[PDB]
Amino acid sequence: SLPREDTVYIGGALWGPATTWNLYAPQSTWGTDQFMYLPAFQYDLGRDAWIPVIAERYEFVDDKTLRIYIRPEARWSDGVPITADDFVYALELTKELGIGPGGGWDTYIEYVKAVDTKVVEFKAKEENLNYFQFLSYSLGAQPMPKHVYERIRAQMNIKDWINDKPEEQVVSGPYKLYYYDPNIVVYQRVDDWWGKDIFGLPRPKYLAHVIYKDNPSASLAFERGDIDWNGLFIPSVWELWEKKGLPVGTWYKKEPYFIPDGVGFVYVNNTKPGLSDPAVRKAIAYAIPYNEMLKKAYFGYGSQAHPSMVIDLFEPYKQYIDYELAKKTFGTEDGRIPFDLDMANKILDEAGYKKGPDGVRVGPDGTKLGPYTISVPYGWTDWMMMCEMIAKNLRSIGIDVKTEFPDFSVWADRMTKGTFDLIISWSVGPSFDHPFNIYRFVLDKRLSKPVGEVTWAGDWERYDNDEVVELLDKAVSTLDPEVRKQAYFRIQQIIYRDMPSIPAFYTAHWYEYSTKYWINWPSEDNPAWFRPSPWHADAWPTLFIISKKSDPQPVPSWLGTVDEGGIEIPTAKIFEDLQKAT
Ligand SMILES: OC[C@H]1O[C@@H](O[C@H]2[C@H](O)[C@@H](O)[C@H](O[C@H]3[C@H](O)[C@@H](O)[C@H](O[C@H]4[C@H](O)[C@@H](O)[C@H](O[C@H]5[C@H](O)[C@@H](O)[C@H](O)O[C@@H]5CO)O[C@@H]4CO)O[C@@H]3CO)O[C@@H]2CO)[C@H](O)[C@@H](O)[C@@H]1O
Repeated sequence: SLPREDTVYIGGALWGPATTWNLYAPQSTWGTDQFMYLPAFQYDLGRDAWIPVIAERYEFVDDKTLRIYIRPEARWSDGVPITADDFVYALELTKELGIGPGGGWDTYIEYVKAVDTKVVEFKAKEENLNYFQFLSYSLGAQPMPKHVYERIRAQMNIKDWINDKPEEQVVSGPYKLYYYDPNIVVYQRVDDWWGKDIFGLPRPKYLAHVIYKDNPSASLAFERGDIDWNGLFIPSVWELWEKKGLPVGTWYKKEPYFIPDGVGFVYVNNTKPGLSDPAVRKAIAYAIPYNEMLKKAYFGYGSQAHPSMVIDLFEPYKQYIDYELAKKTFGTEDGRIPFDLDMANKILDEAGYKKGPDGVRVGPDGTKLGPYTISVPYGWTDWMMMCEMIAKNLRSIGIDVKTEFPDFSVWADRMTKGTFDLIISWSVGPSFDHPFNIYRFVLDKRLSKPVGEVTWAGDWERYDNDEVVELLDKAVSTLDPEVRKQAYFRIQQIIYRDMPSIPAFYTAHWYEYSTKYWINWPSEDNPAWFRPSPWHADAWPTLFIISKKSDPQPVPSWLGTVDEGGIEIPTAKIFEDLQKAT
């Protein structure tokens, strides 16, 4: 049905059935955030700069008051101008519903206000001034169509709205839904997209994602040429081009093949009996076979995470790690947690957990350490294998854990609602505000929700610590890096004490491409965009960079900093402007 040469087929981004195209619903479908609803500015991790997208510029009124100027051209796909009211609406709705884009904004932002039709004003909250969050929530603000949502709300509960009618869909991005069924989701380019003159059009007319059940089936499709843009775990991926002579590639031609995405955690639900004990969580950390599982299950595609949660793959981040503390605590050369069952057993012994007749430990208050599950989505074979290795080792120390692999949608439900025991899941990655971003996402009770209520905003494990809140509130009250560092250092002490959840490995930014129909994919040799994975929040520029093999097009002129000839604003410039405005 779809013209092959005008379609990008995608793998590894959509797992389980389509759900909704509504960012205020408990679940939405891959492609909704990525391609349908764009931000004011798009952060460019690769260049540490910001693309003015829906916004054309900003101006600091003072260091705590930021105006964002919406492009005159920015217009919803139904013809209605994108206006400041749309920005206010999106954030106020998220606050009202307790779910939706920009969760947590009202903690660090005093107000968002429409000061003119095309001018939004954001004011930082002074009591707990945080310059990083001020910038994140403002520059990265996503508008949502007020005139559409107020309509839906008169008809039904917004949380129940599916938004699955292609003709009726109102979007700010260059794609909208075209067709879906239990086996596929397809998006079609919006040819009269508001951004067509400033950004050009993305090259593919259709984005199609067949819903594969597992990694092997998606891999089989990729090998035969039926997937152009892949975000999959693939065993021995180099064999695809080395041995099988396929026209496929990755970011790196050599080991490790993938750039890093962020931090993969073993999340441990703090609300569960047994798992609520810091001692038990610490024992679990020592029982994970880091090296062996990353070699065998993960094919060396990523390495062990530092327990500080800081991504030490990047030199500039190391200054934020208290290495002496980590080394002292864990007894290793760099402060990484060793795989040490003797230690895991000792920790449990000293916390008064004694093995019963069935070999499962029982605490002093009579709490048995099990039964528990460790769970990841069905078909995610690398994580599944990890889970088996972890579960076996936990069983050996007297924590009764068995693996369970439900459909993605069910897994996500249990994760977001905090009804899981153990899971492997993602967190956040490198960014201008790292590692504040990861402490905020993983440790901040303010982003969590009660057990039974969905949160995608953070703290799935329902960790609850008020000192961490205080530290986050003061960490960026000034831009002095020492203030930041000292807060991070104390947070690290708290992490090692409480083991709220376990940073385990640096997740791979899964990204493979076929050059059969589509060329000029980003890579080490063509590093045009540093977040090209099809599931990544920030993937969209990839679609403007590639072109048809039979109709090659030039590099987008807007990529690059202003000084280089593009339109991107370096982060340093934004901070300069902020400081100027004091
Ligand atoms: O290796 C195992 C397995 O991987 C399958 O590829 C996985 C990959 O491993 C995961 O890392 C990748 O995780 C990304 C998710 O796909 C994506 O949905 C999640 O998008 C974030 C987004 O970054 C964030 O901005 C969005 O914040 C909003 C919150 O949702 C709201 O709660 C809050 O209120 O408002 C903000 C908006 O301001 O949240 C979403 C959801 O977390 O980003 C993840 C990390 O990049 O997922 C891939 C699967 O799709 C691979 O396919 C298998 O082959 C392999 O076995």
